[PDB]
Amino acid sequence: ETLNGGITDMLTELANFEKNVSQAIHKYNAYRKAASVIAKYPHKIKSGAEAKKLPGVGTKIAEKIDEFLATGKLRKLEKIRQDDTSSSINFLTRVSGIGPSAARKFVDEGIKTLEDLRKNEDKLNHHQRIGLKYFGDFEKRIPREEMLQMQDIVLNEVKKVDSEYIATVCGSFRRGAESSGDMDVLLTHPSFTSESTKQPKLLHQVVEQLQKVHFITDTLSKGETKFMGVCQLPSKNDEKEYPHRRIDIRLIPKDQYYCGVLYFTGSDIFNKNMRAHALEKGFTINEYTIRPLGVTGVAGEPLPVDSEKDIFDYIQWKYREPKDRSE
DNA sequence: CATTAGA
DNA sequence: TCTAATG
Ligand SMILES: [K+]
Ligand SMILES: [K+]
Repeated sequence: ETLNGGITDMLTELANFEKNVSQAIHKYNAYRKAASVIAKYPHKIKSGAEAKKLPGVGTKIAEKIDEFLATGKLRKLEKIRQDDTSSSINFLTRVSGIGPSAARKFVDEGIKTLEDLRKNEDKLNHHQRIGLKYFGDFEKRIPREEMLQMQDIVLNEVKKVDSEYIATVCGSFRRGAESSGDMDVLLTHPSFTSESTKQPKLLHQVVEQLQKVHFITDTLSKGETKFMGVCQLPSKNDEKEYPHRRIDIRLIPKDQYYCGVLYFTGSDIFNKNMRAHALEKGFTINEYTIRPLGVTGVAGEPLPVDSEKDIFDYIQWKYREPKDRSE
């Protein structure tokens, strides 16, 4: 957590690189397990050699460890850090809709900047054009104070369209968080569960509402169960307009709501932790259900859930307010 | 880890 | 169809 920290940081820097700038999925996967294992190790690694006794720790890596232990640096790391191409990749990647593959290609063509990207909108797809368009706004945090005004509008049209819907704004927002990155709305309907052959409209209806009123301004991607867009709080009585925000709305079989909701509410650790416990408590949890364990090794059969509580009950735990679902 | 765009 | 990008 801190005794092996530099090594873990150097290492991830190393990996992240192979992965993006190069297409070394392997080296990349290598750096990570190592970074991973060196991270658990209970003592201060004093040399490659010592490191080396580890699993995943090759001669290539141990070598890196000495140079880093020896001198507080690493050339390779220094060289990469300097590398204009590699840097360019790292950058274009911040555009929404540009992932490594497009970054490389773009650089290849000589588009290494925001401005480059502009001159060439034509070389970009709708998602990328949008991500381009709101490069700033998308990088900006979402103050809870706004999170509350957005949730508010959302639940209102939801309800307007059909009173039968149930929406929940998940994430750190739901767990308290002073600010968030984007909003995550989990949606559901009774008239939609596991079997009941969809109702694509179910999703459409609402997206259409939100738009109708200018809450939704763009569409990054609209499917029949997952809509990914951009929204904006009505810019008041002037002098202050609001930054464009990313929003994701997703349909869900009413019979799977609470688990999904449970889950997406995190935290990553609270989850993992609760989950680890359901195992002891003779269960299995995951994004959609909760199944009882059968001694033979495994088992099936989804227990029925009507609330975040059912799940709790089941593993015989203390209901934890989202607020304190931190870990 | 599953859903969407796209070519 | 595959492959990329998001979350
Ligand atoms: K080893
Ligand atoms: K990106």
